[PDB]
Amino acid sequence: VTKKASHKDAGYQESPNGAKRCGTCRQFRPPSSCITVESPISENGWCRLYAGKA
Ligand code: SF4
Repeated sequence: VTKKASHKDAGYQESPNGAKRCGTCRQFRPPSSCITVESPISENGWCRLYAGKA
């Protein structure tokens, strides 16, 4: 079964970046998954590969 990108390979941190977090993001998948990144991921652990969407 195919794997996501690691939170590491996605450029993540342990806190939000200003306006941007996980939580809902443009890409978050509650309670602990992501559409960019592997699970378990933090509900505030923002990644650099998150979607450029408005
Ligand atoms: S794409 Fe990145 S910032 Fe967005 S929810 Fe997933 S890990 Fe977080």
